[PDB]
Amino acid sequence: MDCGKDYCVKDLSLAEEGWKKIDWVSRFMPVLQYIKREFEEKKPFKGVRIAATLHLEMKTAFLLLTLKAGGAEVSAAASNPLSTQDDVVAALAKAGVKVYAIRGESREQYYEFMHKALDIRPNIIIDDGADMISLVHKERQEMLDEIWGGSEETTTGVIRLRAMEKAGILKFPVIAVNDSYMKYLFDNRYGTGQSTWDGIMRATNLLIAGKNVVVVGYGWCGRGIAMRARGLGATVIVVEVDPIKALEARMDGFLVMDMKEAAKIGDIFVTATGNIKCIRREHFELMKDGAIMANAGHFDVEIWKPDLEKLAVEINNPRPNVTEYKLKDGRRLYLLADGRLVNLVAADGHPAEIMDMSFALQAKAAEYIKDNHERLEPKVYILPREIDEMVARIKLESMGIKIEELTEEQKKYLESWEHGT
Amino acid sequence: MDCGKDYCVKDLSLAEEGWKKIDWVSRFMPVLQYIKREFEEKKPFKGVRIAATLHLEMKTAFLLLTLKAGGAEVSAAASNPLSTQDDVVAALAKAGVKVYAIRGESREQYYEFMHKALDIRPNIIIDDGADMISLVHKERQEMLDEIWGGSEETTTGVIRLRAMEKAGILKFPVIAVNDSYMKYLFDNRYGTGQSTWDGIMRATNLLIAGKNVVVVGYGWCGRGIAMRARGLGATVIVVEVDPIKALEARMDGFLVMDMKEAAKIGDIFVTATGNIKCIRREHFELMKDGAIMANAGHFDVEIWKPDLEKLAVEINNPRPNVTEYKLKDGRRLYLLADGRLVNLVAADGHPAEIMDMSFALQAKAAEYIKDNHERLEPKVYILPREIDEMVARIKLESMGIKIEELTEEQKKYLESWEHGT
Amino acid sequence: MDCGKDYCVKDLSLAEEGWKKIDWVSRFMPVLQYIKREFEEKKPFKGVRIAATLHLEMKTAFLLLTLKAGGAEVSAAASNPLSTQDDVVAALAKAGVKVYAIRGESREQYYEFMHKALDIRPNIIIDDGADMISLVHKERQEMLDEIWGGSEETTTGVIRLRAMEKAGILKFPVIAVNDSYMKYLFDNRYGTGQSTWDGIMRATNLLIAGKNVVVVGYGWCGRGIAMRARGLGATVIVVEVDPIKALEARMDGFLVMDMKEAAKIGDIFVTATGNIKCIRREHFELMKDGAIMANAGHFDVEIWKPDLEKLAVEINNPRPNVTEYKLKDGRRLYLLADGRLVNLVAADGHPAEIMDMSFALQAKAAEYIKDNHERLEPKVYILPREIDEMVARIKLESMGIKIEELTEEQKKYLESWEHGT
Amino acid sequence: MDCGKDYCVKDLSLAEEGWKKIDWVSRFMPVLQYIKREFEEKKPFKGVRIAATLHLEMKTAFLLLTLKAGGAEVSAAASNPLSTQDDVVAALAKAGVKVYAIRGESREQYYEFMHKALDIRPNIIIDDGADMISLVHKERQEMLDEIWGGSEETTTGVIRLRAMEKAGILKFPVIAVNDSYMKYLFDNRYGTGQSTWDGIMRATNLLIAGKNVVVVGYGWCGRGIAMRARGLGATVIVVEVDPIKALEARMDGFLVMDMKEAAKIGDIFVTATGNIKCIRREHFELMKDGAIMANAGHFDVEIWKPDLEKLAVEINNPRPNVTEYKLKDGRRLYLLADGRLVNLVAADGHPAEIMDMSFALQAKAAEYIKDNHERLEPKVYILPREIDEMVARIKLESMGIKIEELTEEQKKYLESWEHGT
Ligand SMILES: NC(=O)c1ccc[n+]([C@@H]2O[C@H](COP(=O)([O-])OP(=O)(O)OC[C@H]3O[C@@H](n4cnc5c(N)ncnc54)[C@H](O)[C@@H]3O)[C@@H](O)[C@H]2O)c1
Ligand SMILES: NC(=O)c1ccc[n+]([C@@H]2O[C@H](COP(=O)([O-])OP(=O)(O)OC[C@H]3O[C@@H](n4cnc5c(N)ncnc54)[C@H](O)[C@@H]3O)[C@@H](O)[C@H]2O)c1
Ligand SMILES: NC(=O)c1ccc[n+]([C@@H]2O[C@H](COP(=O)([O-])OP(=O)(O)OC[C@H]3O[C@@H](n4cnc5c(N)ncnc54)[C@H](O)[C@@H]3O)[C@@H](O)[C@H]2O)c1
Ligand SMILES: NC(=O)c1ccc[n+]([C@@H]2O[C@H](COP(=O)([O-])OP(=O)(O)OC[C@H]3O[C@@H](n4cnc5c(N)ncnc54)[C@H](O)[C@@H]3O)[C@@H](O)[C@H]2O)c1
Ligand SMILES: O=c1[nH]cnc2c1ncn2[C@@H]1O[C@H](CO)[C@@H](O)[C@H]1O
Ligand SMILES: O=c1[nH]cnc2c1ncn2[C@@H]1O[C@H](CO)[C@@H](O)[C@H]1O
Ligand SMILES: O=c1[nH]cnc2c1ncn2[C@@H]1O[C@H](CO)[C@@H](O)[C@H]1O
Ligand SMILES: O=c1[nH]cnc2c1ncn2[C@@H]1O[C@H](CO)[C@@H](O)[C@H]1O
Repeated sequence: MDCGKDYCVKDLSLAEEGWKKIDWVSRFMPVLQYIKREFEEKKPFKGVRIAATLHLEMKTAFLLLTLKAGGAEVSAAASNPLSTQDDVVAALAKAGVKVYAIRGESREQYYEFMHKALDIRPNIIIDDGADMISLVHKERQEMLDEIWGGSEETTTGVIRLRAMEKAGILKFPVIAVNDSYMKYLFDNRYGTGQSTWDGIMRATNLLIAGKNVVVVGYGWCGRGIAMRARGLGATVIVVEVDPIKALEARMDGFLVMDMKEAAKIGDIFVTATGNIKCIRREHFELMKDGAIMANAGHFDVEIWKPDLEKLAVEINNPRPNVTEYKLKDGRRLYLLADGRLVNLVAADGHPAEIMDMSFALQAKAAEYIKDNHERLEPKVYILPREIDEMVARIKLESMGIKIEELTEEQKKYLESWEHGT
Repeated sequence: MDCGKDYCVKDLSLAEEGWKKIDWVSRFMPVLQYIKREFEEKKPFKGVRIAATLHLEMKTAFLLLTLKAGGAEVSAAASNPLSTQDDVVAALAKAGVKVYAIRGESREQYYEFMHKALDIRPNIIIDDGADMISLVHKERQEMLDEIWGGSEETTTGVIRLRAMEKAGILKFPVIAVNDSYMKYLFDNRYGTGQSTWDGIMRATNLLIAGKNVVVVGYGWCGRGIAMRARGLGATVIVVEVDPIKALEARMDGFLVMDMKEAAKIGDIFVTATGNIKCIRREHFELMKDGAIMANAGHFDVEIWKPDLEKLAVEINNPRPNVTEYKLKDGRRLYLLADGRLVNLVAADGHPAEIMDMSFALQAKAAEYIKDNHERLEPKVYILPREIDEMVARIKLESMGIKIEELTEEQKKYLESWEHGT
Repeated sequence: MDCGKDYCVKDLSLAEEGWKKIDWVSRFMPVLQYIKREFEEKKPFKGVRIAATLHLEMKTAFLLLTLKAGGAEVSAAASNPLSTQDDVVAALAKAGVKVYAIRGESREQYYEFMHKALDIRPNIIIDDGADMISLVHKERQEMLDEIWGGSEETTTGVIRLRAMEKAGILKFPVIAVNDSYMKYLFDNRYGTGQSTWDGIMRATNLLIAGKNVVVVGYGWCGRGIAMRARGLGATVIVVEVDPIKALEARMDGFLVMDMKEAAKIGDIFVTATGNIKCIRREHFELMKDGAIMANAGHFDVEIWKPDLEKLAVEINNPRPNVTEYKLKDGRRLYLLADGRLVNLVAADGHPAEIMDMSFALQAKAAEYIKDNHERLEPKVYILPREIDEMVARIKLESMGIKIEELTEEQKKYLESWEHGT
Repeated sequence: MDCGKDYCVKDLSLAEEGWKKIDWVSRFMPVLQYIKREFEEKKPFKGVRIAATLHLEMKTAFLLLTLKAGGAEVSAAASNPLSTQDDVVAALAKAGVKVYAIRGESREQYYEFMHKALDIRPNIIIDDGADMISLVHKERQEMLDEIWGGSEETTTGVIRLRAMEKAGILKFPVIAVNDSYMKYLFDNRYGTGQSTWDGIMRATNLLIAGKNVVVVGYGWCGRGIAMRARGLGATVIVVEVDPIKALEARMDGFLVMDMKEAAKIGDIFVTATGNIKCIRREHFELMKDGAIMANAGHFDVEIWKPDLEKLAVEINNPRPNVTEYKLKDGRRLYLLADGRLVNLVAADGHPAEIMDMSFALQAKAAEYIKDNHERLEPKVYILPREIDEMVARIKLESMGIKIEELTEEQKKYLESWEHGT
């Protein structure tokens, strides 16, 4: 309703509560605070314009204000129509961030707002899922030479960007922030493990313990979801298409079976494949009455909703973020968060300390593009490992943890080859 | 304020949303559904009057409607001023339950409303914390002879009632529902373990993994909170006064230390003692900046608020359910949910499937008083174990689990002595 | 071969290695060391004669030498023909303990040696499984009036003694050492959890992780076996006849099914029921090729060997403590330790620190009978809880652990009833 | 000493018991059985000569017999003097494998025997630790041109060989078997995790629950040892020099601290660094009386023995595989297995099912060298991932596990970029 040239938000008067959310989580993001203190002294982004597509909650807002405190002019659009937190977005507009996002946006508004954030003519694109980078190449080619580079936050976006590189139609360098150690080993695994179950408990008020929990995919996200489910008392069943990862899951104490077999016995289904149609018609037909389904991957195509809609004679909404599909035989299957990332739609996303480390890497990626975009080709690059090591050492210092250091004798010993028995 | 002779609630128009919540959780309470079916067929509480003091959310409402469906006239009052959900109690008033409760109500309203609930002149009293049973004994002795018996839901209430029995002031029989196997082994341990971290994550959006979590008390709630804290990645420290339970915690993999030593290193403190002043001035003086404190016990006297108030130079409110106490040296200590039951005040309480089991026991305890009050004494009794076994068997059938049965040969072997080596 | 009036052992020349085993574990039994220091100063067992039936390994030997250091004259027979460690027993004979035990004893030698230990005419009988107490009543009635009392170490023996009491034919008081908190919460649960898997790994050199482990019984032993199996990476399936314990196992994250269903899928079967014929013919007929079976209960009647012998066309012994039953269709099923307690026959029994606490209670039980046998009836008694608390406090002191103490205000608060909201 | 031109073993009569052990573990090695079947049908190593340096127990023997069954002439030498099992190597000599190994052999015999194994003039060298590959390069250059290539089994050996490649002294290609997915993710983590505690329990008979377990190194072995220590009830502390891995350990629930601080509080220390002098004088000076030390790394230089010797006033041997170092103040520190690979020297090594996977990779690496040596360079290569996938798929079939397969639609989606929101 408060919609103009410089922003489009639901209600500017929600800003006071948004500021409190941003201030609260920033108390627990020491790595990004450390970087912000530097950005304020050196203003490395003076004159630089930055367009961002991220999940617009209070940790994201602190990243954007950090970039703004480094002197950047910043625009923002939502990365998912339903992950936007309206009060936080109101606070970003009052701060001078050109943010275009209303929670519950239509698909068309999603793209209209993404285009409005692009109007800033960014030198740097910060993206989560690669929609903005894809949109620039497909509908806004008039500004590619202005773009120094982009960065991509999540696995599904990195896969899209690499296919763009393979097809030769990527036109500027992108940093695969998702591919950094301090990202996928912590965000994808520990962050999703906690916040997926946070979201599922919040939407349902159901018991995890003594449930058959079916985790589809045992990559970084899935093994984190499986680890925390087990930690909450569930019997965990893992579905994989990779035989090495299936054996890993067995060795971790989990049942491994295929999707039809898992569909007969699961109580709670969570998808984390990054793929399309992992759960479709013939799986829904086998599910027990009252089964709960949730998706943790980036796009809502992992649980195939049109198959659910075709099976159902009634579609009801008994709770916020719970869609009920009632089948011909009377069975009711429940889909959480409309099949979209359950941690960000039913809850508050990853915890503050996790996003601290991811978004610290995003800030260093943006600084990396600024400094090196002339040396880079239109390809997908990974940040140098020294940036991972810097982030880890700042985190450990803020926890009061001191680790052993290699002695010079040890350094020589590991580089040598004559010291056998 | 919508308050007639029959009810007193915040806002009757909220009732539609309370019904949805009640309908939702009831789909996942099979044991109580099974009991509700029989109560509707046989009407065993026809002409019986029941007054309840419970935490007034969804699952409590389904219990109260189950009793009413069995013929009972039911009155209800809050067990904690801040656990009440205003939309659920609006639905209960519309349904004919004489409920007197407003979220946030004053202590004076808490007791005024408890008296209004008692105006029904009950035959059975269902209590959570033993205030209502204590109130009849202190201010409403004119209806003691009408009361068949009471039932107590929680560990703190059972302790009070056995102290009343030891003192000779208990005037009618009391069923200690908390002492049933199907209660304290499931509700107190598995329920509290999950819902305590539900509430803490909900209030703070902070990471549990890699935190020092201090759990005070290693009784049934304490070991549940510890089990799930560990399941979520935390390093757990247990503080106990019972030496056997301290050893149990060690063997279970936890650090054990006293409260001063734990105060210096904890990031998150959770009390589960049912005692007074477990965490007090000298502990607050030792905690790290940004320590987070939560109480899982029934009364908010475990973390001693007045000592935080005396220590503080400012008291701020950065989030819902987060009080900030700022000390002279700039440290900020955070108290969740005002030091009250964090699972019920910052979240939705125990999961539906847990309360299904607890409240099935409450329904049966009410039936047990109806059928046995004429041959019970003014003492504290425990439900016969056949009822625990019935609740467990109904729950197992609803899960599709079929267990082995003792053969006659095995029963005779277990009662013999001549079959050694 | 070295067999006389005062002892019967395999080889006296093994004593030097037995002494080393006894000295080693005694370094890690501080509670029994504490008690031994007292026994040496007060000699409370001067003139007292003690007959013991225990598993004759090096922790048991230290208990017996502790009793001897208190001035007791001590005899000993094995509690299982196959748990005796010949070198330890040689060391006991050189110390003056009248020990009659050879590893691999026949059933008849087992009883002939048990009778020889009885020839001491004991005032106190220390028993594990209740064979000696049963033998005295059935074949050695000429010495009952000399016997002050007995104590019983394990669950299966306590069940036998209580049936003896119910039949009115128990003739002296017995202490149910197994029923003490510091016994079944630690020995039965944590001790058996570790040492069962110790024994199974040692006999087989097989991988626990990624196996279907079927635990029969979820009492104290079974839940300890299940907990450690899961900790070693196994998928754990629990078989129970108690619906409450079955639900507990579900809530702990384990699969629960009946024995036929478990027999089709288990890779490793462990029995811990204390019952007869939990695994019999129609379970063996469903087992996968190469299934491994082990028993942790006291008697070898839990896995019904005669059904295995009838099914097999060849019975082979591919490894020590592995019996191979080859079936008509070519399947091979492996029974460990001849179906006898796998932790004590395939390995070294419970770890030293666990037996420290159990055998400390056994020493205090013997001292309890000495001091109170005149006040006691021919019944089964449990040690007073103060002895449990003493043992726990000595253990905690030896670990360097200090616990919180209740303040006087807290003591009053927990005994009060007027402090509600 | 039974030593001809063709073998040198302790005692040929032990062979019957070695065969039983070999036959036993082979029943549980399905992947290697599958490969053995093909090797016998196709005889791909006919006329090929193979020299191996491995830990000579049962599973190693089945690998060597598998190679021989494929037509190979096989020689073998010990990878560690104290990991050799004299009965197994007796069976290998009887079978025609030219094995030169005695348990406890001197360092001079270790190298003499390695030279005897090399007297076969091998075409393929299979190594564990890279001594044999290092020995050919330093003392036996007269057969470098006959050698097709070598394979390295372990992390320490791969480090040495890549240092030889970086220095230009490597003269023939080398397969880093340790770097295969089906190796380091299973062998190094799950295998070492189980067999390290197998060996420690076997040597000490002490309780793991409620101990402070210090794990030095959080690589693949270290995190396996930590995972299973926690699974057995211990409080685990990780010591690392890598800051990312330190953070991983925290998030996994473990305390992280440096080695001096961990030295003061550990009860059990386990090194898994592959480095030198991780635990040294100043740490021994800080440890508690009765601390137990064990090494899981390939060379016994992680716990620095000479510093214990200088600190000690007595060195005693209270148990097999337990050295006692008594210090001036009476403290006794215990070193297990002489500081060598505790799983192999104090127990039976990794479980059969783990070595099945590792040694299946060795068999295929030997086949890979046979088929590709004419187009490889003097470099360190990793086996193609198709072989890892083949090993994992054979293992899954033998477990009865059927996993889902990527549809063609899913493969095309994973390679597209236009399908966003
Ligand atoms: N906050 C969040 O919810 C969050 C955080 C990080 C990543 N993600 C999203 O999660 C998804 C994956 O994250 P990752 O980092 O785990 O990817 P990853 O590639 O490590 O794991 C993907 C796994 O899915 C498996 N898989 C693919 N199709 C499958 C199928 N049909 N059945 C079973 N298994 C299948 C693959 O074998 C692979 O192991 C992506 O969409 C990523 O964007 C979400
Ligand atoms: N939040 C919920 O929904 C929920 C659920 C069940 C019970 N409860 C409440 O939780 C509390 C405990 O329930 P329980 O069933 O665990 O009781 P319990 O007696 O099982 O456990 C209490 C433990 O606290 C220990 N303790 C007492 N004072 C202590 C101190 N000063 N320092 C350290 N340890 C101390 C005691 O030794 C005892 O082991 C009660 O108030 C009960 O009503 C709350
Ligand atoms: N060192 C050891 O190996 C060791 C240590 C302590 C006790 N024990 C022995 O272990 C056995 C039990 O020990 P406890 O203390 O666990 O007994 P417990 O009674 O706590 O557990 C016994 C369980 O077995 C279950 N059960 C009985 N028959 C069953 C059946 N047919 N199928 C499935 N479950 C069945 C019962 O429901 C009960 O829960 C006894 O024989 C005891 O002597 C051995
Ligand atoms: N016992 C077995 O059967 C077995 C099995 C596999 C590997 N290994 C041996 O175990 C060792 C490690 O194997 P990996 O595969 O774990 O190696 P790796 O490199 O995965 O892990 C080594 C870790 O040690 C850490 N580290 C190095 N020096 C350290 C120090 N001074 N203090 C603390 N941490 C330190 C490094 O940071 C690294 O993370 C190697 O020697 C390998 O050959 C033994
Ligand atoms: O609370 C959050 N704020 C911002 N980004 C988040 C939060 N939680 C997860 N992600 C990010 O969302 C991506 C999936 O689209 C993941 O890569 C994750 O890093
Ligand atoms: O969601 C809930 N509804 C009703 N009661 C609850 C819920 N969660 C916990 N308790 C109950 O509160 C008592 C402590 O005062 C506990 O006994 C528990 O059974
Ligand atoms: O190492 C040991 N020494 C002596 N007794 C033991 C050991 N391990 C277990 N038990 C005891 O054996 C009983 C079963 O018959 C159990 O009660 C246990 O306490
Ligand atoms: O039982 C075994 N037999 C043969 N090799 C083994 C066994 N257990 C571990 N290793 C191997 O020893 C190497 C360290 O030197 C590890 O790489 C591991 O694969």
